[PDB]
Amino acid sequence: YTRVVWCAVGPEEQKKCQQWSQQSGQNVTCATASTTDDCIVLVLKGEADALNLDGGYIYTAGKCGLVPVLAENRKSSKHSSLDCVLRPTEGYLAVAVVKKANEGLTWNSLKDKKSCHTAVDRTAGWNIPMGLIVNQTGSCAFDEFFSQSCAPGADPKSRLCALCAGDDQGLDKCVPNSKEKYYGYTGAFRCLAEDVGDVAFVKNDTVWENTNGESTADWAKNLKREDFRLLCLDGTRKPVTEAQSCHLAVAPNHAVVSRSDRAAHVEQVLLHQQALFGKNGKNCPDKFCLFKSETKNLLFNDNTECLAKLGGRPTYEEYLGTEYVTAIANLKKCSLEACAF
Ligand SMILES: *[C@@H]1O[C@H](CO)[C@@H](O[C@@H]2O[C@H](CO)[C@@H](O[C@H]3O[C@H](CO)[C@@H](O[C@@H]4O[C@H](CO)[C@@H](O[C@H]5O[C@H](CO)[C@@H](O[C@@H]6O[C@H](CO)[C@@H](O)[C@H](O)[C@@H]6O)[C@H](O)[C@@H]5O)[C@H](O)[C@@H]4O)[C@H](O)[C@@H]3O)[C@H](O)[C@H]2NC(C)=O)[C@H](O)[C@H]1NC(C)=O
Ligand SMILES: *[C@@H]1O[C@H](CO)[C@@H](O[C@@H]2O[C@H](CO)[C@@H](O[C@@H]3O[C@H](CO[C@@H]4O[C@H](CO)[C@@H](O)[C@H](O)[C@@H]4O)[C@@H](O[C@H]4O[C@H](CO)[C@@H](O)[C@H](O)[C@@H]4O)[C@H](O)[C@@H]3O)[C@H](O)[C@H]2NC(C)=O)[C@H](O)[C@H]1NC(C)=O
Ligand SMILES: *[C@@H]1O[C@H](CO)[C@@H](O[C@@H]2O[C@H](CO)[C@@H](O)[C@H](O)[C@H]2NC(C)=O)[C@H](O)[C@H]1NC(C)=O
Ligand SMILES: O[C@@H]1[C@@H](O)[C@@H](O)CO[C@H]1O
Ligand SMILES: [Fe+3]
Ligand SMILES: [Zn+2]
Ligand SMILES: [Zn+2]
Repeated sequence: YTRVVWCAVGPEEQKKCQQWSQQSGQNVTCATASTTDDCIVLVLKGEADALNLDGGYIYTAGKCGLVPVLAENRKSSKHSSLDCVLRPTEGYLAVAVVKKANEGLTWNSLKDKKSCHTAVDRTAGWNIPMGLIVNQTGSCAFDEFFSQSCAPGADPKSRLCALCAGDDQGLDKCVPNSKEKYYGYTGAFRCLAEDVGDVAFVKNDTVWENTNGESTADWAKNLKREDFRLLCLDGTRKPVTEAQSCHLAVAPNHAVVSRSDRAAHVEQVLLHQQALFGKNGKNCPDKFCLFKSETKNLLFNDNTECLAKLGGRPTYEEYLGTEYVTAIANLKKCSLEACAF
């Protein structure tokens, strides 16, 4: 009843969900699916209540009647007078990142190069960069733009999956969950850091969080920001310190979605769950932290200060905004109004 079922994507999010479930005394329970779309279907059927989603999937879920409930808010210099839960969200910066040693690679010579995307259908990893490449290219042939990529969620036998590595045994190649070595903000950057790809479409925070000793993970231990460059749309290249003036787009924060008939209930539970296990919660550093998972962004991004109320009670188009929504529309013409499932 006042029990919420969360949908975890893949086995590592299951493992974090089961922990959260245990420490909450069954106030949150867990459902598991191999992909985000399956978790969305699980929520449509009423077999799960909520999951946190990237803007790209919020567009999918929203066509199917699902609604945003609460948004991730990270810590910010401006707007300091308001508390985190009531503070508006600033959204994040979609950037294209390259190795500095790879001289003369600019936005204008990205053709025939190797790319790393977070996952098909995500905002910074797919919709923004491919939306732009399609428009500039006046072609829908976005599968022939890069010579080879890792784009979790594309056909495993296509060039869009050629660069993906699967799990520790080489199984699940290209699956859009964390079992894939290069899934997600972190996998995509690792894909660039280890020189699999020439460019990685992630967000601004990903570079800061995985360089200059912020990670301690074996692949990122020795990464230095100076060794990276952002690609801007004017053909230029800039230090990772200038993301404010060299980004592809500002993306709407990931948000928790539920069925609208469940949203009031999912919201109450969550505000109390984060009072217990959020950034300053009664039981976080000591027993369990919702917003931690050693740089793996499981269920929530590791940099979430808190989950924020929305205000304006926005629909999914108001939440994502008219700019982003016409971009996904025009890109989706390539691949007719209805739920996908
Ligand atoms: C790309 O992503 C990266 C990574 O996410 C992001 O970098 C992070 O940004 C955070 C801030 O936005 C970083 O700061 C946090 O961590 C520092 C650790 O050093 C902490 O130290 C202080 O914290 C206090 C309390 O919040 C700050 O006090 C605030 O109040 C003062 C009042 O005077 C304000 O100061 C003013 O601010 C403006 C605007 O910047 C400035 O121009 C004025 O000159 C004036 O000084 C301001 O409100 C203060 O925040 C204090 O200032 C210190 O920061 C904090 O806890 C702080 O929150 C975080 O460390 C970064 N991550 C990493 C790993 O480096 C980039 O911002 C992002 N870039 C873009 C373009 O998006
Ligand atoms: C790839 O290419 C496609 C195709 O061009 C791009 O899609 C276009 O994006 C345009 C920009 O978002 C979009 O333009 C239209 O802009 C008008 C005006 O925008 C205004 O902003 C004002 C702020 O000062 C605000 O006050 C206004 O209210 C308004 O939002 C929008 O409104 C018009 O449409 C009405 C419909 O009847 C009309 O009556 C009114 O007079 C306005 O003309 C409109 O919503 C729209 O955003 C344009 O529509 C898109 N074009 C097509 C063919 O669909 C993608 O963005 C590119 N992709 C990427 C990733 O960049
Ligand atoms: C599980 O949920 C219950 C219900 O919200 C929580 O216990 C409630 O605590 C509040 C006051 O803190 C009471 O007003 C409710 O009556 C209690 N509910 C009932 C009927 O038991 C409990 O705190 C939650 N447990 C955890 C760890 O999150
Ligand atoms: O992605 C949009 C964009 O307007 C951003 O600046 C804030 O979040 C959303 O509204
Ligand atoms: Fe995202
Ligand atoms: Zn901008
Ligand atoms: Zn509205």
